[PDB]
Amino acid sequence: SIAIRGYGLFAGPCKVINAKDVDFMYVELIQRCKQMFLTQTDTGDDRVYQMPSFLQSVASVLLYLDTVPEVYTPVLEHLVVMQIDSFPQYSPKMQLVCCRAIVKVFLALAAKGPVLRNCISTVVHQGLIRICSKPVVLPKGPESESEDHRASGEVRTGKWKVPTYKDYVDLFRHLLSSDQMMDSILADEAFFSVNSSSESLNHLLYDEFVKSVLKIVEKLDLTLEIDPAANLHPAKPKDFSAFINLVEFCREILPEKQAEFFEPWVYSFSYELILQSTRLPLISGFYKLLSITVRNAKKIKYFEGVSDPEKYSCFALFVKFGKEVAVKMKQYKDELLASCLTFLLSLPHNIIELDVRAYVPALQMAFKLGLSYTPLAEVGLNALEEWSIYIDRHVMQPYYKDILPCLDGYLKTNWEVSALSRAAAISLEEIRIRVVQMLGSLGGQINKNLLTVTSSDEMMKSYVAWDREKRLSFAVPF
Amino acid sequence: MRHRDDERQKVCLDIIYKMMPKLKPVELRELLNPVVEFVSHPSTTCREQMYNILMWIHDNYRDPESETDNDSQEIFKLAKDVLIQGLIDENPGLQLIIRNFWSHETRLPSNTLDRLLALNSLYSPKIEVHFLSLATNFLLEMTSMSPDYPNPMFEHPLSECEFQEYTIDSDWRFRSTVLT
Amino acid sequence: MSSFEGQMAEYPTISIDRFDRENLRARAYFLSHCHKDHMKGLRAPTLKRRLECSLKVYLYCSPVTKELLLTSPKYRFWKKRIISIEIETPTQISLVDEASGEKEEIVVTLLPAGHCPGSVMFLFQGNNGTVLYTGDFRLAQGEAARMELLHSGGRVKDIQSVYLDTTFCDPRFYQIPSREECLSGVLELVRSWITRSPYHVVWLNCKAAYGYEYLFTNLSEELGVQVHVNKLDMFRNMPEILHHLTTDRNTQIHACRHPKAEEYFQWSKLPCGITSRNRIPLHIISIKPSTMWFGERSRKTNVIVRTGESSYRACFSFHSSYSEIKDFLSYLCPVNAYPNVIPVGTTMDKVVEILKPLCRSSQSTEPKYKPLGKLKRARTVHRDSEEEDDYLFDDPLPIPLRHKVP
Amino acid sequence: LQGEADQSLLTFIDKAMHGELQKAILELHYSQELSLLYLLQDDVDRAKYYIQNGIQSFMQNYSSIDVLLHQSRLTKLQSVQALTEIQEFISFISKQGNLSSQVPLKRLLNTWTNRYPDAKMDPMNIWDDIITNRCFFLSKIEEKLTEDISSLIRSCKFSMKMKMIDSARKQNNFSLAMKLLKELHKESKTRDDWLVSWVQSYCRLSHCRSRSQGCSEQVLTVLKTVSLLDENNVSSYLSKNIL
Amino acid sequence: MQLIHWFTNNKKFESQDTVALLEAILDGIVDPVDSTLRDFCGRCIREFLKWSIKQITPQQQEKSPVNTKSLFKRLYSLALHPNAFKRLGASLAFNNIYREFREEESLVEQFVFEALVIYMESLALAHADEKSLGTIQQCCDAIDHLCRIIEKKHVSLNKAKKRRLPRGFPPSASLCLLD
Ligand SMILES: [Mg+2]
Ligand SMILES: [Mg+2]
Ligand SMILES: [Zn+2]
Repeated sequence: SIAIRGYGLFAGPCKVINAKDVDFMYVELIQRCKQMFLTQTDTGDDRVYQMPSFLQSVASVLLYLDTVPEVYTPVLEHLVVMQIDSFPQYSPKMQLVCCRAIVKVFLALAAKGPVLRNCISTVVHQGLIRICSKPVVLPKGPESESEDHRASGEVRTGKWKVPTYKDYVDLFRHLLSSDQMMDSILADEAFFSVNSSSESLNHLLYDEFVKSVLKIVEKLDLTLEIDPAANLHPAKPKDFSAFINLVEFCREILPEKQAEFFEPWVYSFSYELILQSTRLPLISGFYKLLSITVRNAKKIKYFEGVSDPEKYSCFALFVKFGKEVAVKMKQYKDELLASCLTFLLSLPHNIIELDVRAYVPALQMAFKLGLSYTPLAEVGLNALEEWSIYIDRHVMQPYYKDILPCLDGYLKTNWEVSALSRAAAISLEEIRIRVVQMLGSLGGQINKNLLTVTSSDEMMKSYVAWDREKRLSFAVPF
Repeated sequence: MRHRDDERQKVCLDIIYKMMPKLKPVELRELLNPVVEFVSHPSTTCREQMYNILMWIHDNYRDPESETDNDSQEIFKLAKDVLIQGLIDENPGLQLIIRNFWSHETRLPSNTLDRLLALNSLYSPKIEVHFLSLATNFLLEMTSMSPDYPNPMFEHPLSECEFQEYTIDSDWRFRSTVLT
Repeated sequence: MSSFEGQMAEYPTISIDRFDRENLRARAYFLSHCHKDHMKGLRAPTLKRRLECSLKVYLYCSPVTKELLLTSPKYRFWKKRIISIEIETPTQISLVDEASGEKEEIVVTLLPAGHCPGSVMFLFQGNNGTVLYTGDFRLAQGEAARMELLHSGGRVKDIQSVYLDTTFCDPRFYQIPSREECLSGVLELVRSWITRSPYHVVWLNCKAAYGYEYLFTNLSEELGVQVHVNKLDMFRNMPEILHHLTTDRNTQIHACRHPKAEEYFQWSKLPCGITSRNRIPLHIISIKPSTMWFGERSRKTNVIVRTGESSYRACFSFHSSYSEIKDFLSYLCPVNAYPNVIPVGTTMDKVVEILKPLCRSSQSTEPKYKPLGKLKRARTVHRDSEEEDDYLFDDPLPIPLRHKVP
Repeated sequence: LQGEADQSLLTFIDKAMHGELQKAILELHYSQELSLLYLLQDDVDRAKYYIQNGIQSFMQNYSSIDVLLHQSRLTKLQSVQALTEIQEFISFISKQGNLSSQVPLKRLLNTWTNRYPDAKMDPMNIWDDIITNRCFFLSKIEEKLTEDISSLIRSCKFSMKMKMIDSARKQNNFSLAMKLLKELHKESKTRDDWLVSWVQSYCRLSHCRSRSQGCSEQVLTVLKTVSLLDENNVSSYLSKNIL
Repeated sequence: MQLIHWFTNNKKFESQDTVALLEAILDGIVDPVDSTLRDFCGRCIREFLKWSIKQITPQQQEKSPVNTKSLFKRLYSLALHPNAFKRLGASLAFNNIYREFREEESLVEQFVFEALVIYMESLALAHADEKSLGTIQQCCDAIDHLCRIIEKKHVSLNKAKKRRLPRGFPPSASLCLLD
């Protein structure tokens, strides 16, 4: 690093740069990095803690020479991929150093030409593939890395647990928000301020992440092979795991930067997801991704004032897809039905205003399942609040008598003055508090539908006697 | 005794139980005032000694009219109250010991109606959540001492019975048709 | 290290593992074990001058601690002032004042710590409740429920305060392997190394003076070779340890120490001046049992790691890990708990907020009723001027009259 | 809450809350009243604590009422709007960004003027509670700030008062309607559109009242309306507003 | 199992207890959610038919198939229902009872053509369903079972006897395989 910085500071103003030695030092650094990190697959206790310096030096060298040897482009892309893979093995400050190194390499690659700008696309794609290849996060800890199943000769100190997708979310957030880091990079070396300073690196990386997600989605094989919903097995379980990890990573990454750059990707992403979902109606990750997309679209007011033609095409697409999902979801189960209800209740109010009768049973099922599954109750409460706030009152009026009675089950689960006078995932409590606040926010003309005569007639059925005469006479023998 | 120590409080209760048959009513009362504080003690071995002390007090202070000095009365009342509270003890063995103490013929009659009358005296505003269960158990435990108790409830098995055919299309048939 | 000020909050008249500044006025001294971080001020000139001017102040410790302490020539002035106490034997200590004839009795109980030769705990019982001082202890999970003297009739005793060892009280040292696993690994490695030629030797870079005698004794029993140490006269009254050590340098296993032993090993030379026997060079490998190095790993590691062609590291800790500390403190369930030492990475506040959820502080209370008096408006600013037409509206309702006086 | 000054209730609550028995029943059945009293004393934290306690108490009570007791469940449910509005005002007055501009105040006033009780199924006690609480909240809001915000608050109070009078007329509460109209007669003549609305409400009340009376009394009770209807001073306003 | 054994020895067409038990089992077999209860109710219908045949003499069963008629009429009512789960339950019941139904000559001669027509109509109604439900597969299995039953006993089905007239057939005094 000292030699590279000195060579820069000297040959910069002196104008003595000669490609016959810059390429020499470039090949030297690349071969050393390959023999140190790539081929040397052993106990590299210190190599990972010094790889960012190697990457920074390689970027500083690569920005100088103009004729980059094409044979050393793979070694580089795979090197950056493996450096991204080693991100969870860093301290909170070493993680920032790694992010700075990655941003520096990207800036050095986004200034030569398209033949090296494609390297950014392929390295982002391979890094996302590597991240999705990680094991799936189970609800509770795996039996291997459990509380008291430490195998003989196992030392659980430091970062002993296997990394998951949740460890690269900070790396990707730093990559998608690298603006002050770019300022620190450019202001360090004199040549960085001379070449093209791409301030739109965040938008570039966001577009590359979106297109890599699309490419991974259209590449997987989510086919199920062998009462009928029990003997169904995935053809390639690793593809299923990678798809789950990709859905979770998208949930974590996509709403970044207030979904500013997601606006042009709305229609294409939505169409691709809807196609993959209508070709595979038994996969819940597609519904999760569609829910994320619809929430990101609502965050940027994509469907506001629809009733460019692309916005209207997406609106008309979602209008039909919601009806299709509502019709076909009448035979799903816990995970699939939960994802379908989440998607149907994530839709904007503009689509719901067209036909509330088609989406009322979805909200009813969500409220009924929310007694055991809290997230469904939360989604239902959010959907009901949105509908009561934005949809016209005259349209929602005849549906409260069918929606609100479903909320009575949350309120049905000591002392009073007449006794003390003689004496002289969120919790379900939060759900009850939100239901009370929901009933209070709705006026007295609406919340009265929580107690309908039909609900009382239906609930009085559990209080009638089975038989109107006593049959089982048992004489207790004394 | 107030100090929290299982072995220390246990040997203190042992000393009290051994010195009790030679104590005066006022002394026994002022010494039992802190003894009844072991009803809410975590140790299942100190509560046993406390219940032994209380059962001795109950059995040796039965006289409500004779030996009336306004001290034996309060001692008997407190002992009876804590023995009644002992019917909901957390330990199943100690609770069984207490309920066998109460279920004796000397303290609860053997007649069904007499025991039903006497169960109202075993009530206290402390044991209200479990009073009905205790009363039902005390009433149903008298069924074991009955000749019909070990006999079968029905004479003939289904292998030699007649399948009753409700052929009469009476007013029941109209309701059965309306139902389904 | 020992961040303890050698002075309990309940019994300030006794100082433990610290005799530096305010402990010169104490009435009794206690010594957990014979580590240097727990012996500050024990050789001070002021303490030397105080000992020769008093007769009722003594130093209580384990018999093994007394043997290890009196061996050193610098601490031989304590020979007539040290009173050794057997473990698991409740004894009564008299805290008699020197100046005034005042006196105070306290009951102390020594409990084994499993750390180093002579390491014990201190369980005090007096007027201010029961306190426990576990100075540099080591307990596996599920062993706190096996201490007889910490139980009173099958249940844990009422402990007021616990001055526990928090050396590895941080999520970095989650589950340190038991010392038996490290022992087996080191035994296998040393066997596979020295079984080749009589010229293959194994160094044991042991930083602490005491605490690694377990490894030495078990390696000697499983290999028949005797470990080499600098001094062994300290174990002259301990036959089970003395017959496993040797001062001769003609042995394979070595555990000698030297301030510049690293460069010596780099030059293929043990800390002892010998580098080769019979002019045949020696092949040396270094095994350094430590724990702080393993607490900085970033991936899955093993008990026996190889950091070089002739270098190894072993996970051998004489301190309880984070999970073991949590289990111990949750089983004791004391009112208070004070950390004796703060980890290098962690700070005081984080250790305190880790230990606090384990203490017996399950007592909450509603906030005090804040009264509301002298309302913030004196005059009725919302009063009307009472001008009406009185004909568009019906007659006013007459004021009711109630003559009932109960 | 209506603006009077009497240390009777405050001293009573102070004396009662300092007792193990009285405090335990005051925090159980009158927690909303305690929250309102703390809001009167400019104590937002205690007020929020007591309104949360009141929400919990309502939940505990409603969860214990039998399902078949429909009227009791409805009576218990008729207070959720008041409780939630109190909690909403507590949350609104806590933040500082609402006192700078008037956009959040206008939003709150628009949410209040679109959230009314049922005009024919909610009794007049619920209406009285909600309207009094809203007026007290608007008074407390105006007390902190000092078309300005004061005129907006006055217009909102007048509109809510008129809506309550309409609801009282629709429920045959003619005496309460007259009592509420007499209190608004003075301030309705200050502006121009308020006078017309007040006269029209009074005429509607006199028309609704003149149905269960004799023919000799109907003429008497409706003769008071023609002089207000064919008045000539508001003819200028009537000639510019066709409604 | 013992309750099913005891409540299948009635003598009248619609016994209240037998009808109640059969309705409980048939409502458990059409449960859209639970599959274990559905399989257990299939086993229960199997035992029901078995002990309805086992507890009657062959000369009496030819005269009046009391429980078989009720079971088959309820299966026909469930097979023509617009709900897919009821048709699936009827198909599962037949796939569970086909091995016990074919061991009685008179039961076959009386019910085979009616069951075949009913399940053909059920397979036709199952056209608008999805392949993930399983109505098509179970209905095809039932139709194949009926086809094998017809093939094995085609010598007796070629005669013009008085059988149960299937759905959508003109009134006649006989029913053959040519029809
Ligand atoms: Mg130490
Ligand atoms: Mg130590
Ligand atoms: Zn040596």
